[PDB]
Amino acid sequence: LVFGVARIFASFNDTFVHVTDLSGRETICRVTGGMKVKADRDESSPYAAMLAAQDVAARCKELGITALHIKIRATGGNGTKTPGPGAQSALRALARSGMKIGRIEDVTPTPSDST
Amino acid sequence: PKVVKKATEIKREELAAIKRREENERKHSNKKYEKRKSEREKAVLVKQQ
Amino acid sequence: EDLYFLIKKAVAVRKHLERNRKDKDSKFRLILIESRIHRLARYYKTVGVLPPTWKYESSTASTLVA
Amino acid sequence: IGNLDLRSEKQRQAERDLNTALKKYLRKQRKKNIIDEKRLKAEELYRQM
Amino acid sequence: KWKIEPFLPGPFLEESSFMTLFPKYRERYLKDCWPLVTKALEKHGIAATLDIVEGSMTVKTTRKTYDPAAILKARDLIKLLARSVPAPQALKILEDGMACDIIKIRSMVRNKERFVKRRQRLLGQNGTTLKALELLTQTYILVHGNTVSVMGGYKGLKEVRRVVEDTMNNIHPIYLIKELMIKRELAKDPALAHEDWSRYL
Amino acid sequence: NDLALQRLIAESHILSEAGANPSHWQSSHAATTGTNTRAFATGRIAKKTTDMRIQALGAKESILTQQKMPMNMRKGIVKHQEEKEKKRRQEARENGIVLEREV
Amino acid sequence: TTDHYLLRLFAIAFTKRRPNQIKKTTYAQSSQIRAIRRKMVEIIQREAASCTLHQLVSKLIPEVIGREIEKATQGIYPLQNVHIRKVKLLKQPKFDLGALMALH
RNA sequence: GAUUAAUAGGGACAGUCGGGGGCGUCAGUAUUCAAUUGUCAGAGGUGAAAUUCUUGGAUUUAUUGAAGACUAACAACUGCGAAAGCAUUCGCCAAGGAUGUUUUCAUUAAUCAGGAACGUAAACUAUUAGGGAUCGGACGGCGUUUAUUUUUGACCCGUUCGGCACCUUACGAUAGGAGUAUGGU
Repeated sequence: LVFGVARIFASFNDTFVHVTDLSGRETICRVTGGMKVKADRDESSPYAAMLAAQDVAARCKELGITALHIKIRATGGNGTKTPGPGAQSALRALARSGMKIGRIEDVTPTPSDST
Repeated sequence: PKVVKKATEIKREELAAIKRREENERKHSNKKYEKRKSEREKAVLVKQQ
Repeated sequence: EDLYFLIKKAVAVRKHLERNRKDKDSKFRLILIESRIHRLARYYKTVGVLPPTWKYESSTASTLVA
Repeated sequence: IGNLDLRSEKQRQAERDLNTALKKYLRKQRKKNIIDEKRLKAEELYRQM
Repeated sequence: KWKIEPFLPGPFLEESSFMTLFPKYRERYLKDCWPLVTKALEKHGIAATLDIVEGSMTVKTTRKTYDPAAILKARDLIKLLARSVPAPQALKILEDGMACDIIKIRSMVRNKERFVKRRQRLLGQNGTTLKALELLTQTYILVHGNTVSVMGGYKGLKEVRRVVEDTMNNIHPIYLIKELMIKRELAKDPALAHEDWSRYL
Repeated sequence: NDLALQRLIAESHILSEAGANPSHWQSSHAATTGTNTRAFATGRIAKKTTDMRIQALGAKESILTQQKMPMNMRKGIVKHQEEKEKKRRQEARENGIVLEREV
Repeated sequence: TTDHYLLRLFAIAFTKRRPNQIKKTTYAQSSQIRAIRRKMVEIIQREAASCTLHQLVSKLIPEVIGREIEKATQGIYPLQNVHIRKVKLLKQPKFDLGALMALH
């Protein structure tokens, strides 16, 4: 079981399913939400997150890591500090297609004082 | 009448507060190892001839 | 003396105010303490314990710390 | 009509004067799952037993 | 494209667990509203314990939990239960299309009496503007001290975010409710489906 | 000046206690309560809103309220309503929730 | 540390609610908070200036520092839990494979 | 030759108290900008879009550096300042409040004409008589924890001054619009 670290940037406009190694430096495979949906309205949707998570899990099972540590974030500076629908739907599809999940953490950038 | 009823409610509140203050001072002071003095005995301050 | 301690507090306030120069709360307390000094000084003039030509503006502060 | 309310009389006197079951206790209180410091004391008692 | 299916069917290696801390006045209400919470979280597969001694709600993923987003649902649920949302609403976050949000509004007004006036202006006369916002945005809004806790769909989360910031920035919520009613009337007919609607507000 | 804005603000209590907000817990309970899943619930809400509209137009008394009660029913009803509002005010003074100010 | 690594230690410490109490707020006074912070920085300096980095990590793992802060601050105001929330290594001036392989 | 020492003053000392003020210093993230890598097709907004940035690689991932801002959560039916206002640590500088004292001059005082210092908004509105909370002293103590035992502090309780606010009671008080017509301009 080779643990890869999946950054899921779930905003309200698009979701980013991103898979890196344990370092954070070397991106293995990323599929954004809007490259699976023709409509910019429905770019941030549970269907978009499901398609992105299926493609990412397929690539990472072709590479043979079959285990992820998932770090979920959102727009946190002056944003909302809550993930969009992409987080729940991508984690659901990601563990529904293989991918024994390891450690889940919501690493949102929380400002001590922004404005 | 309303004045007598309101003032006896106030008197009940004040007497319950005084009893609670005395009971707390008894439970947390050195008076705990004594017999409770009855109220009819507390009615008289001193008697002299 | 009450007047002596009041003018001592006044020189201390004015020296801190000269070193800092930016704050306003010390200036307001200086205005309060100089009004207090002048009122107590006027009562001591109308009693007569001190010279009626004795005055404190800043030179008496300077010549009583000096 | 006129007999004692025994529960109310016991509560009145209370407010005036003021190894086989302790396993099914934990069996009934592991299901809540409120931790409830009396259960912490019961866990320490079961560890001693 | 937007609907979400319930999870039909061990996806967890490290046994995840989350905690939140509550005070005593919430400890009473949580102690006598807890069996509803642990019943629904047992239906989702997650063990939920409450600690009145330290004052801590814990969730933890059991052996037989299958939904992996259930731990995020449970973490948000115990966050709202600590932040004194009532218990059926906190359990209503466990549906698929709901999400919560906390809006920090104390940073938006320098003054204090002006902040109190604008917060009560957000709350409205007899709560009518607040429940009008809840109706027009399909949300649950709770004006919580210095924060505002909202729940609902993500569209409603965005609209109540805009309305709460504009209410704190001295635009009136009655004006914003009129704006939202105009937007609802325009989105009713799709003959005007893609124009710039700024000519109407 | 605006009419339907004034109607939406006043009747929001009745609509959001009837059925119209499925993310609110009281409305999601009252959407399955039974007196709103019955056959003509929308018409009964329409009668309540029309009564409130004539009250806003200037009627001093209502059509929907009952006028004669045996004094123990009305005292129990008014006392229970006042104790409920007082308990909500106290449980909102604790937890720091701010509420609508009304005497 | 004694191996000339500069590092920052960020400690957090929450106030102990005493059992058998009735008052809801366990507020320490501000002067009492300043005394607690003074004893906290004194403890972490006196018990992190003497050891090397490997012994410092071996003391950080079972949280000996937070335990000793909890033990020594309870005469000023009892603290519910003391943790060290961050360690940041700023500069490491040496690359030595001898000690770096004596680790592994 | 010089009164009560005021349940009005001003001052002194002691332990203090405060997100009161000034100057320096220390941090914390977040944002922007730049650099180094892994990138490899969109990203961004919106109810939808569009302007814009995008194979010289945008958005993203990681690590540093700079700049400016602000001080989350704690954070209150609280604290401080006369007011606007005041929340990172530490140091310095004066000032202020209350308490206690086995502290002093003994009317110094109260009020404001004149004058003097500090400075995008609005939009639903002599006691009351105590009680429950609250914080700042001072005193007292059956006791739990510091405490290896004395300090001392935390918790509980009582007394006493002082102050922000709650509720009850008052002790009382008191301060033209809308329609419909008709005739002119």
